[PDB]
Amino acid sequence: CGLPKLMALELFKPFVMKRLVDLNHAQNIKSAKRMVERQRPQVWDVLEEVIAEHPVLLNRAPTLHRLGIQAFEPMLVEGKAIQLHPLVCEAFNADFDGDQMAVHLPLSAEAQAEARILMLSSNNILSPASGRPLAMPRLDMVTGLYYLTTEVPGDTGEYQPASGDHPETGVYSSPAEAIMAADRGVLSVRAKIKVRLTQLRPPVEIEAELFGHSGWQPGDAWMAETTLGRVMFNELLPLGYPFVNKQMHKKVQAAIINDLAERYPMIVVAQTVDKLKDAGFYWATRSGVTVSMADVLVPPRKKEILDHYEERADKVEKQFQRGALNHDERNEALVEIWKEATDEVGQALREHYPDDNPIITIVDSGATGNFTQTRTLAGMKGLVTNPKGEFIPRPVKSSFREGLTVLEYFINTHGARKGLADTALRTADSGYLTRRLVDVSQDVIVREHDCQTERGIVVELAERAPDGTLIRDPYIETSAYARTLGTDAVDEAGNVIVERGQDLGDPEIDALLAAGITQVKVRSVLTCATSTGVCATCYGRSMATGKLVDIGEAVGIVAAQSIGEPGTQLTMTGGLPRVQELFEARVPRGKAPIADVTGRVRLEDGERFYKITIVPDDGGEEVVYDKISKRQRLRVFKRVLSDGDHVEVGQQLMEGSADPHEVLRVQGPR
Amino acid sequence: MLISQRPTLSEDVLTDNRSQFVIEPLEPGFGYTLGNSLRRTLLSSIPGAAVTSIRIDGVLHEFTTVPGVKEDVTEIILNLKSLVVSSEEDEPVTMYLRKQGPGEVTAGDIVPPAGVTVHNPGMHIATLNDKGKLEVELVVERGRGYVPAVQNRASGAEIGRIPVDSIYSPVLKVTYKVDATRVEQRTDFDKLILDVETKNSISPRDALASAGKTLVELFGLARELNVEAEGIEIGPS
Amino acid sequence: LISQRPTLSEDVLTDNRSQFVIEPLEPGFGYTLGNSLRRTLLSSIPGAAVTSIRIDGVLHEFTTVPGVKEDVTEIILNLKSLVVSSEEDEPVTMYLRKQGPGEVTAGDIVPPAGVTVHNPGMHIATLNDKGKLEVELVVERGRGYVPAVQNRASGAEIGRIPVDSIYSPVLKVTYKVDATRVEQRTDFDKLILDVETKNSISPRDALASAGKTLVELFGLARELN
Amino acid sequence: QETTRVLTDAAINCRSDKLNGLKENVIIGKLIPAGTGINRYRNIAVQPTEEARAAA
Amino acid sequence: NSVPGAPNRVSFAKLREPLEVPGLLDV
Amino acid sequence: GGYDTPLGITNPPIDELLDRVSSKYALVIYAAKRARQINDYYNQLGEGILEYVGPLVEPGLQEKPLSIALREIHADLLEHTEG
Amino acid sequence: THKRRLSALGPGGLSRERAGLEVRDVHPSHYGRMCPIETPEGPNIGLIGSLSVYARVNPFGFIETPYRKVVDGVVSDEIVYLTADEEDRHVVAQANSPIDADGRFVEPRVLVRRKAGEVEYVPSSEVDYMDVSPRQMVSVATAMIPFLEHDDANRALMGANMQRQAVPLVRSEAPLVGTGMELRAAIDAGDVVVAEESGVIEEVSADYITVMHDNGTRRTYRMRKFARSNHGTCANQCPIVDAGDRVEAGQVIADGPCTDDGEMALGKNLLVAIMPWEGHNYEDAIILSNRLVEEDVLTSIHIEEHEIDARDTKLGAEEITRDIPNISDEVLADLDERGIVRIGAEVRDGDILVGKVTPKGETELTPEERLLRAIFGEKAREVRDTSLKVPHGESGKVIGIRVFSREDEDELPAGVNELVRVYVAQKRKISDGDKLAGRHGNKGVIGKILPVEDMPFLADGTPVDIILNTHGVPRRMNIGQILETHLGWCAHSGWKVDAAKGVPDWAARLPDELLEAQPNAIVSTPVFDGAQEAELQGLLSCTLPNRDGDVLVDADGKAMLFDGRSGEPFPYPVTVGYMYIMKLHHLVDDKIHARSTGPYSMITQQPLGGKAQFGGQRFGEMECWAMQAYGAAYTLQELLTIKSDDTVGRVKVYEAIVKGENIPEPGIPESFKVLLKELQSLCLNVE
Ligand SMILES: [Mg+2]
Ligand SMILES: [Zn+2]
Repeated sequence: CGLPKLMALELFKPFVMKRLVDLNHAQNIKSAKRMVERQRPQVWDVLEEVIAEHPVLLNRAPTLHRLGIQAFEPMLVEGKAIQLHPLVCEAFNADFDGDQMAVHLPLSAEAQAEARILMLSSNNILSPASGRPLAMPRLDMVTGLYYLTTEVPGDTGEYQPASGDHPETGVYSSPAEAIMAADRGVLSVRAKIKVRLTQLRPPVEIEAELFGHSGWQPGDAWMAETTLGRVMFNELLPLGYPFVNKQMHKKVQAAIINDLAERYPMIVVAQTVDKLKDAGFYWATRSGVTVSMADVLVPPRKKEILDHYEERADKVEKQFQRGALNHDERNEALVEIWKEATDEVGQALREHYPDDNPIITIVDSGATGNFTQTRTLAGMKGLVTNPKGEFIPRPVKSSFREGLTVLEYFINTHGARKGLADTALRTADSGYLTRRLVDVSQDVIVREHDCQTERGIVVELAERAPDGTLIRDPYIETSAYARTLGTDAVDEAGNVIVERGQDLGDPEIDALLAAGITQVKVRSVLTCATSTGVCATCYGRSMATGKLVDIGEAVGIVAAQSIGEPGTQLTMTGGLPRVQELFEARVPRGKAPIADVTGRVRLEDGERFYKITIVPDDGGEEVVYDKISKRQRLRVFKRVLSDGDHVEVGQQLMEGSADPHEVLRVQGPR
Repeated sequence: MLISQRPTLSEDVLTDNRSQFVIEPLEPGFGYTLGNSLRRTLLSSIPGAAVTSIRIDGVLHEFTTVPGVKEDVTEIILNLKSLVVSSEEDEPVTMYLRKQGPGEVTAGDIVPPAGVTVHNPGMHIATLNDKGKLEVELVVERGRGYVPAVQNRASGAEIGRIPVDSIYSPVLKVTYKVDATRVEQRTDFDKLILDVETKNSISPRDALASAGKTLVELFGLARELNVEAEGIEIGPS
Repeated sequence: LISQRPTLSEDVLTDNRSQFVIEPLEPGFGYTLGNSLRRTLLSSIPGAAVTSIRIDGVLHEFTTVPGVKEDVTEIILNLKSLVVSSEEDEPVTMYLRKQGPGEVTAGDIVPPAGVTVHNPGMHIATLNDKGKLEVELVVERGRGYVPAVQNRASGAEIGRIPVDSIYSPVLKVTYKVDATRVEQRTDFDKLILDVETKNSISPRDALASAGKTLVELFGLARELN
Repeated sequence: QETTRVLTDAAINCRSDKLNGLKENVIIGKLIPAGTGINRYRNIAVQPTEEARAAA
Repeated sequence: NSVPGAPNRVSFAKLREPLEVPGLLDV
Repeated sequence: GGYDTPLGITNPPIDELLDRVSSKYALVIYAAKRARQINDYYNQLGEGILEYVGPLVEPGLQEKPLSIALREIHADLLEHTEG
Repeated sequence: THKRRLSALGPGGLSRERAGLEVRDVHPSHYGRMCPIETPEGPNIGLIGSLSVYARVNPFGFIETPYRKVVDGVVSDEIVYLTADEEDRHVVAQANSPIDADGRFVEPRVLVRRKAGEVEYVPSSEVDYMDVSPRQMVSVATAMIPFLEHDDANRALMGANMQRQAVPLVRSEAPLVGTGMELRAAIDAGDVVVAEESGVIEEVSADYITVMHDNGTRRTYRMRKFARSNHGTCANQCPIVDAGDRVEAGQVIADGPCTDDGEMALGKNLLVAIMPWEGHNYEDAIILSNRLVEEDVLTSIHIEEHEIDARDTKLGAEEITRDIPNISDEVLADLDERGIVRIGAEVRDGDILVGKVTPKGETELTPEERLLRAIFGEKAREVRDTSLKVPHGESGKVIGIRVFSREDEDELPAGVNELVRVYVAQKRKISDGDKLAGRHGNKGVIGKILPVEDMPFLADGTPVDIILNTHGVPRRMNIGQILETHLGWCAHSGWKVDAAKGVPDWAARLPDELLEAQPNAIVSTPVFDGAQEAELQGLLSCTLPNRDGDVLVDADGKAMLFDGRSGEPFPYPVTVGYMYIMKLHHLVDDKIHARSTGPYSMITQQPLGGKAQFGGQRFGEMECWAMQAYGAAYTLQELLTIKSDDTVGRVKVYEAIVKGENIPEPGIPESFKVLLKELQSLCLNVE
């Protein structure tokens, strides 16, 4: 961590004065203090040693999640600013707009240990909430890497295998060989080649192919076809990691990092990521991605599609003038017309740009920004909303490259200021909700290794396919991983692939997919048999540790911040208040009835709303439902609700949601 | 100019022919000023001999097939490429590699004429399937840096002789970076790290002094205008 | 291979600037050597600059002179423009006084022995009838930039006013390469270089000095091992 | 919330508090009942192995 | 224009406004 | 494993270090108690002798007693039990 | 900008939370009256704005707005000061309308604002009022950002509020490009002295100027020099003319601080590229060449004033003098003869400012101190040492001494007899970390001050000035800065459009004498009336060489460059050009601050917060709950005990550190016991 020498100079005053009076440089402490006032340069010398190996704390309030502070190795630095490592910036969510921070200082050996182990930089890489890394590379380094991994077809002296008049003329025995070549004006970095490696682990397929037994890269030898970019990229990684040969997207990067963390030790990971950052900046320099207005093409045939949709809206306006449709009818019609126009325009825009446009290439790599920002840049902005929230039927028909008009700009101002107003309200409610949550669960800590219960829930686990496969559910990693089987995964009504007591991460999951099974009674906090808090066993892996958590943890608070943090990004019941009232346990506005016994429906609709009643199967009282608003809609599922539809004992009648209380009183806790 | 401080050179001995170099302190910042320069130097400053274009019997235009052996043409080529072998001869030297029967051809298997001095003869190159005989001639000369496989000097010199690259740099790998040692007392002087790794031909140590001499030979040009000019002096060693 | 060392050729452009080019060169090298010399020349050239001056009527940077239009700091920036060459390293001092309405040009200065301005047309200030000038000057050889040292760090009197120093005999540098690189491997570079002295010395004067300092550097790593 | 009304009937019940939460040790400043706070860790015995004590 | 010490800055006025600026401090 | 050398504040690899303590926590407490022991050692060095033993590894020129303790830990020359 | 401000909060006005969010909104009646852009971006957005430029006030507290009433398909020329209500009666189309050179128009179907605030293609017969002009809905500051109609309101407002946070440099150059606002702004700005009467000059000075009114009469004009602003910035006034000159009434005579050649000036005109370089331009990180530093292009003056009183105690009257209690002599050097320091002396933080002293009273000395006096023959001097020392992080000379004395008949507050105020300035160089920003909201801190040589630079060896990061551009929607950069490169370069074969078509309707340009000539664009990109392209096609045959930039605004570090050309052409920028009033020193130990509380036991004093940083609720999450408890305990409340423990720990010994144990908190006593005294059985 960077440090203004002037600042720390004032910081360690006690330490420095002590250590210097240890030297024969100040007779009393008072001599030391006034000398500090005098700053006799040897003061800086002993300042060096006293600064040596002493951790520190760093705070950018406001903090949401656990990484609001960490411990860094200080080191004296010129200037009067706080030099910060790049990768932590995403953790702090701290741009370089000029946000300040705070820096605290431990004193005890115990505090020093707490820092030097827990709050260390390197010890905190992954999402404590979601397991994924957070020092993963980003915008600029990611940009460089994407440039480095992309392949240029038809490039500078590519590997062009063609004998009969010359060799294949792309082969290189050594990476250094290729290095020298491309250092001469010979080779583009992204030209495809066929070199032979001896120092990097090839892919599993070819590696097993040549060997099967031991593809070990320091001394094995083997050929491959890539570009030197991918070459160097894999060169960054540890030796044991096999080859990649792909175009590194950010997602690819994250997957790699996850693999690394899940399999290797931490210190290797940190060093690896650092080298990543370094070379990434190195190549982002060379990528030459800059932005001139000439870089921003527009839809060359925009105007005609403009005219098409305009004719549409014109006919619509004429017919409104007819009175054939009322005010809001033509309003919504225009809404649809201009939305369709926007969609087609974005279509043409996306197809039109070449791929080497850095303007697009950023989002292409996925560095940042969406295609809508693109369309806003060049082409047409489209719709500006009612400051109330409705949509303005005008609408914008230009992009910034064209520049707006007075009226257009004025219109855009509405939604602009509206959003910026909402920005503070949302973050304000977030902290309130967070306080509520954590004050709720303040005292939930592991206290027992194992409750040793046998309760535990089963999981959908990548639902069966009707054509027949274990088609994977999307939402499995968030559920399955870091879980503990109480049951034992038999196979084929035979051998058990996996038993009680495992952590249930990738490989075993994959084996389970191979087995063809989609239900697993895994332990959970709901079944943690412990009285005073939780058992270690039913909690499973810690998302940040990567391993099974210790018994000194109050996971409740971690989960608390885990929930509270993303609340800022919760961009709108269908939003944050929805979430609140859910935790509020309130009866929602959209209270939809829920079944109370199976049977068909005595579906029925009175005037201006619906008037229905349950077909009991015992039977008995047809469970009647009366104030069924016509604005409400029959819950579609399996087909939408129809009369005589045989339903279940707890099926939600309408769309929306009934309270948690009644669903409790019907179908109980689980 | 009085140097006011004297940088120093402590070579690091890494693995045998991968020795390392570091230097400091520096007038901030000479690291970028000169380390890169010296890098490109050692890349392209010292002479070296290497194959020019081999010729191989039998094969005429099919640039991919080799009877009686396992390896293809290009495998032969690349294996040839990594041959550390020297000579004192500023001319195009021809050569021979000949053998029959099954087995394998390696580095030391060659017939060395005068001047040639293989520096890794215990190095496998080629395999011999079943009774196969080879008699290949080799074209090595010496030069500097590294060359692409130059195109045919003539239109077609000979169907047999076929061009190759020439790694005339006995150096193999070079890298470095700049540092900021003693930024307050030395007021941010600088520290160079130097990673070199080269063939067993010579020591990276020796190559360093050689290239440094070459560079100072260069800059003698620069100095030889007004040697009676105020230059930033370092003082004695 | 190419059996010949390169050659240092010269091209005069003006007095204050001229050209230089050299060959035969190694391919993929000219840019290297060029940035080498550029980074060199831009900073590693010993110069000589005013240090900090004093005038009787003033107490500090933040006052005025009776009669002049300009002020202290205006004069400060103006004098920062100044150019002069020393010959020795001990701090010499020039002076200047003036009276009556008039302009203050660079030539106006009484220089001590050994010193010399190189652009007397450099305007300094203008005065009126009440316009009266005196000034002493502190000048010294040096190299590179320095910020103004603190007079508290020194012992000089309150009339002293420290001033930063930029020992830049150089004015500006640039160049371009000549990739011979024909398809015979009879290839080499040729540095189309240019120099721009700022009226202090000749391009060759600075250039040979820089090269000497370079030779100082390389030999350190040349034969010491 | 509603510190007064909470506290009042709390004292009415005269409910003593066991000091077993963590916010307790926070506001009292005594060591927290968690993390490095529990007795299993906070009461650890430690010393040099007398094997190495033979060395020194 | 319409200012005595107005240094010559050319602009890209494609229009021409009848009225000029008011007395901002009149408020 | 063959990975790299650490440096300063990160030396030794906590990956290795945790391999002998049950949890990180006991590791921390272990270390802190040893370190206070070391400090008392130095403080009592001026005065008479006591059973305060340590260091064992040759301490550096200017090393934090915490650091010394850590290095001896990875040296594995101590003995401890929970509370 | 402070004036012409609009706010509804206050006495009678609504308080902050009591107002609903909707009042913050932009009602369409706001058009042309309250600039919807300028407003504080903190938690007061929508609560405070300013006036549209051409707006004007009702005697009844309303916005009487001029309008161009049209009649008979022909715009009249009668300005019509209208309120909003009557506006609803009527029909107003846009100023940007194809008028047929006569008030007559071009097309029938015309945009127009509806009484509901709505727009349609009115058939061109129905309107009765046209806009007075473009930008009738702009603020003052908003009136000063070219290309403004090309970027989002977000960064727009950002740069807007920032632009009032500019800091007056000492050189104060004017931007190459601008609007029509930059001159009228100053002429209402006032601080630039204006020619009262037309006349011939009489005589000038650095402090005043004698002016010859045209008939006999004459006058002087006292330049304000080094006047301390309300924010420590200087307030010099330099004259800009000659004593033999002759000017006219209402004319500029001497620029103010941020004024150059009469018009505004808020920075300098700088050539920049946009590449991502070395990561140092990471996420708004902003790099800088040393050239500006050594050229003083960023150089601020600061004026910190210090004051102390001469009260009178029960122990007697406060005293000010060189006579001091126990103190060095050298520390008593640069004082005057009678206490206070001497003008023009350098100073540094903690140094003595004024030698003041008062009686302290009488207490039994320690036997130890008595012993030291005895062995040392040292008197008591019960008068306590109460002098003035400069607070931390302060230096620079002292310009002027302001001294007040009751004895001098200086009227002073009661219990006072002598007042003194001091003026120190420090010529702050620019330094890393400080916050700069263009005129687009595009902003950031100073990444790193790099030397000149190690810099990407031209083919002419001309080094770049700075570098910005491309990655902040798209997602911020701020292409106007790119526009400005291209324009500025064109401006610095100068052109001469070859109108040999008639006119190139884009130049057709373009105003004449733009067909060439002297390099570094100044130009401007109306906000809504700006150059088109095609126009700019045709310009950039015409980019006459600087000195040699030198087309440094492509027709695409890029160019090939050289890394002063590498030696090589970069693989691609790069966007470059001249941009004007500002310096914000958020210097590093204003924010940098740390602390270990200082003056403890009076109510609580606590060493004073507040960066005016030491102050420091409050470790509260966010990273507590956090530390608990981490699990590390001891550090938190130490913080909340021995850095918070343990009266004895504080000095204990200080001792332990001084002696190099293991930390004492954390004692009981103080506020804890305080709350305990409170709960007790609430009639509460506690234990
Ligand atoms: Mg920020
Ligand atoms: Zn459990």
